[PDB]
Amino acid sequence: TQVFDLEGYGAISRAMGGTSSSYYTGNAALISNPATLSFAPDGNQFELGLDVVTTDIKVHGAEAKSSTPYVGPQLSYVAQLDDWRFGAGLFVSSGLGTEYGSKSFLSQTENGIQTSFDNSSRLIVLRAPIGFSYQATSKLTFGASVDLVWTSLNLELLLPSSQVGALTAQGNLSGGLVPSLAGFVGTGGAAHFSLSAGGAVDAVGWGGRLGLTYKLTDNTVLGAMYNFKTSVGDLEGKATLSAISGDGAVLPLDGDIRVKNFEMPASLTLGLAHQFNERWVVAADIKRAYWGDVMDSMNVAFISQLGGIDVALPHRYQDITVASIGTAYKYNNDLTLRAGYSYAQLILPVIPAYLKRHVTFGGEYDFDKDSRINLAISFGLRERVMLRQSHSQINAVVSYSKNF
Ligand SMILES: CCCCCCCCOCCOCCOCCOCCO
Ligand SMILES: CCCCCCCCOCCOCCOCCOCCO
Ligand SMILES: CCCCCCCCOCCOCCOCCOCCO
Ligand SMILES: CCCCCCCCOCCOCCOCCOCCO
Repeated sequence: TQVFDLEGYGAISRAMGGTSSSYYTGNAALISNPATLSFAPDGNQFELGLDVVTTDIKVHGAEAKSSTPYVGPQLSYVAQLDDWRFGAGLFVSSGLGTEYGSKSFLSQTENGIQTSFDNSSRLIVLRAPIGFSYQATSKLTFGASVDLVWTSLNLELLLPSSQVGALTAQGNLSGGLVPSLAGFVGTGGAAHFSLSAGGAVDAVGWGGRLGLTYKLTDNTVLGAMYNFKTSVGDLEGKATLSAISGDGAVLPLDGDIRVKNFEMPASLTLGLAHQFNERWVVAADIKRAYWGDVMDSMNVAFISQLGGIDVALPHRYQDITVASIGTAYKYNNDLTLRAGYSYAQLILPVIPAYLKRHVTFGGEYDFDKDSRINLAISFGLRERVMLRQSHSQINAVVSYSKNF
């Protein structure tokens, strides 16, 4: 998910700054760099995880806070069969999460009138890969995976007269419902979208992933994996447009939205992992999320009986280059403590921008040598993005790999 595109997935990878390319990082490697999967301890792994995110947004004097938690699964298994590793897992996760609720100015119709409309968002994505890793020459490990993605979303966005007009001017907002709803909303209104068998407003695309590894030294590994842009489908499902008059009179139309071109771009990451001491470990990858390679427009069509409304949004997103280092010491044949960091390189309270800086802590507590527990937590370092607004996330994951 991450509401634009970044790096770092997995219980042990999150802890190491989202490094992943060259080394082992559990079954998440299925959605990271399947080649890496080869390094797995002989046998058949079987992890269970609990990924967790939460954002604290503070938009503005006019305070509007975010919180007023979605926890996702991680059933995965990676069987072995000489030189050949085979895995398949489900990987649920949030990333987009806000709940300003109905009380703040985001709920203030033009003319600062308090509507009782909610302002919230939640994008959930469940990746589900099926791939493999292969040992070709105790130096070359190839691996790839093809996953079924299932995106779901629910919004509670409110737009004041102003920006609805702004959307018109820009040549973004077309419709038919517009003419007619104009003059009822007027320079003092606000429109409001609400998505909640009930469609749910979800989609079902496909994802691709292939990567390699090369033991350059016996203390240096080189890695790379290409990530095909996921082919999500169209987000479809019941929704409710509510023209709100310049004084609070609500006109609710019920129809069905269709979000088109929700892009999750491709990415090529390159990294290494050195171990200049049979205890202390270090990792480092450079990621490239190819956003500039997205030229079409995200289209939000809404259809009711009385008519429709549509918003076009062209992409215009340049490339994102993520650099990230990792590390991991072994307190002993029990504890393993890791810690990494990763620097990455339209105020809209309901969809906060990805953060660039990140600090990550974590460790691993083995207790069987056939069972293990990984624990990671990543800090989204605060950025200050008229409407001043700022936020900072806290991601925490925990997986228990019962080496069968
Ligand atoms: C965008 C998420 C998909 C959910 C559909 C809701 C569609 C509603 O409109 C989103 C448009 O937001 C843009 C802001 O308002 C325009 C302000 O003027 C800015 C000029 O760049
Ligand atoms: C997105 C919600 C739809 C509700 C539309 C009400 C917003 C309309 O505009 C208010 C600004 O007034 C000026 C617009 O021009 C008059 C009619 O609209 C025609 C545009 O093709
Ligand atoms: C050779 C042994 C490993 C020693 C540490 C490796 C550290 C290597 O470099 C990592 C570079 O990436 C992180 C830098 O901070 C981000 C700066 O902006 C750069 C553009 O991507
Ligand atoms: C034997 C080692 C002990 C390590 C335990 C790690 C588990 C401890 O907590 C980590 C932080 O908790 C994360 C999320 O909050 C709990 C929510 O409920 C989740 C399942 O529905």
